[PDB]
Amino acid sequence: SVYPKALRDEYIMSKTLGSGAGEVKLAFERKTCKKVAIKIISKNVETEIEILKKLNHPCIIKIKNFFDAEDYYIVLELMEGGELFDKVVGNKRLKEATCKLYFYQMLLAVQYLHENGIIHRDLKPENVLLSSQEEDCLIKITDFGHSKILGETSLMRTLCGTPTYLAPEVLVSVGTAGYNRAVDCWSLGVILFICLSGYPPFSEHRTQVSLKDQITSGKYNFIPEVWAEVSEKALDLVKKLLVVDPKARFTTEEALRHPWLQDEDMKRKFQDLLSEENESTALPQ
Amino acid sequence: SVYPKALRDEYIMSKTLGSGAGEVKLAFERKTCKKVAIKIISKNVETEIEILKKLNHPCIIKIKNFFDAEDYYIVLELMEGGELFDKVVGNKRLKEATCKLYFYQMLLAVQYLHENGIIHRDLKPENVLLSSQEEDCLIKITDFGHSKILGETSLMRTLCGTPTYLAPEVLVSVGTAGYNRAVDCWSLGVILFICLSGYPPFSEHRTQVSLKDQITSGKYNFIPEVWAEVSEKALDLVKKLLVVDPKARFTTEEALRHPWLQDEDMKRKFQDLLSEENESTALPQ
Ligand SMILES: C/C(=N\NC(=N)N)c1ccc(NC(=O)c2cc3cccc([N+](=O)[O-])c3[nH]2)cc1
Ligand SMILES: C/C(=N\NC(=N)N)c1ccc(NC(=O)c2cc3cccc([N+](=O)[O-])c3[nH]2)cc1
Ligand SMILES: [Mg+2]
Ligand SMILES: [Mg+2]
Repeated sequence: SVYPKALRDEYIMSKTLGSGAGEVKLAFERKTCKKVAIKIISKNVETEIEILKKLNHPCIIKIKNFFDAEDYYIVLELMEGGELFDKVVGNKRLKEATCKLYFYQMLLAVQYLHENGIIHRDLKPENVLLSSQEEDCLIKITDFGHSKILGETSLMRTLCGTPTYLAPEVLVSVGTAGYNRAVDCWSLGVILFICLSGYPPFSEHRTQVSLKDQITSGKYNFIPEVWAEVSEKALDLVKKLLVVDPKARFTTEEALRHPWLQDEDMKRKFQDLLSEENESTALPQ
Repeated sequence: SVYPKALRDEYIMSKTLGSGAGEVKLAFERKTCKKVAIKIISKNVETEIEILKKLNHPCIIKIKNFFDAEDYYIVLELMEGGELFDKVVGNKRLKEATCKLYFYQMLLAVQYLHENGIIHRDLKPENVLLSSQEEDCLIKITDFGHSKILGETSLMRTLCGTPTYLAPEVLVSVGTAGYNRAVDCWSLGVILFICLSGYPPFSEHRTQVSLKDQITSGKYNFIPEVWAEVSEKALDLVKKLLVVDPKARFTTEEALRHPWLQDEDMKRKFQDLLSEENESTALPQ
């Protein structure tokens, strides 16, 4: 095949940066001669695009352009650090400090999603991009292919009338409705676990308990020797996110107020990284 | 206000037949001089229309025309018998035979919906229309405003991968997923109860138990004197439909195989009514 003409008109395509199940290419925008990343999706991408066009957060990827052709082409800012996945694969592990910097940003991103009525639903190291190859860098969450937009539910509409003809299971669902965002907090819990320890909390490696039973019981694989070097505060947060009951699970707000994230140096590094990214116009006064 | 010009072009509007929360008018189609009903909905109606345009069953209302103007206008076949509601209101009750004829048709309709991946979600006497003012008549289910189209779920897509990062509540939901159609079977249960007895199974009339607790416990209001005259087979079916566990609840197939509906005279009256409705072209042989 060839790249679509409208893409070629605006961009020169270059080397592969990565591969999804999917592919990411380096490209140069002709107008500016600056590097961009182009995600190719083989044929609800257009509504993922609409979601991402309306979100404005430094820790969420921004769409620069979009082409709907033989395949989809999504142009975004280059994230030269690549995926978080590559930093944690093969039992590699990040310093606890670097974990905290990254995780803080993930929480800010996800908090902003949930405030804006969006649930991501596929948070994982593959979908966290690093702005640079330096350890202290900005991260951005990507891939909104599984995301969902919260709004008025069928349930809410049902509850407006009298339940003369309404099934008991609908009434029972009221106790737990409206906590779908908590699935993101679980995933974040799993991400943090992996970042701090270099291994997954739930996996079929050297165990006879099924992955499903591990997850539904909440019984993560704790190896103390790996964790000895990790703070108690870090592990405490992990434990409040990997809570099986979604109504009891920490929200992003609760996580951000956790002792582990009350870290003024970390928050300085983040603010410094932000201003560094920014290329501001002159301002009055 | 005035009726839209495109409606006026094709139809002469006449008297009110009824009122929703909503209104139904008598109209005459100019081309044929024949009577039609026009439902007015003050401003997902257009997709309700698309659902009803693709369904083809004698016990489901057919759309003849549609106008999307200041309000929505939906043209359909006249159902001169009106709503089932009016036959059961004020503790009026139908002969058990008439209940069976009507209910059989409701089951056929709902069975056809569920076969076609549609759940109605608002089955009630108000949404059952009678073709004539005779007791032995055809019925049609109407009002697909709350309906939902079944198809590949997010759940199914989630289960295709590995649940490394997946929340326990999603895995727990697998046990009960795919039974949303059972809400229609519950409602049918409530409709049948009302038809046979002339009173609602669950209501706040002369009780201290909340409507919600009545429904979730499945503890319907049984008044034996009202029921003495009703068969045991009729009440048995009622009980298999008003089953609180949606996985145990009778499906439309199970209901149709129930002893109460193994009634050859009833099924003859229905077939006779069908052929009577029909105005067939000549056929080879
Ligand atoms: C929106 C989206 N996917 N949406 C979807 N699959 N439905 C999406 C998914 C992944 C990305 N990934 C990248 O931009 C991305 C991956 C990568 C790896 C090494 C190096 C770079 N880089 O930019 O230098 C990379 N960028 C970008 C967008
Ligand atoms: C599709 C629909 N509603 N959809 C919605 N509200 N979202 C809908 C709702 C109700 C009806 N009702 C009738 O056609 C209808 C009600 C009625 C009462 C006395 C007499 C007649 N009649 O036709 O002689 C009646 N027809 C027809 C359509
Ligand atoms: Mg994905
Ligand atoms: Mg309705």
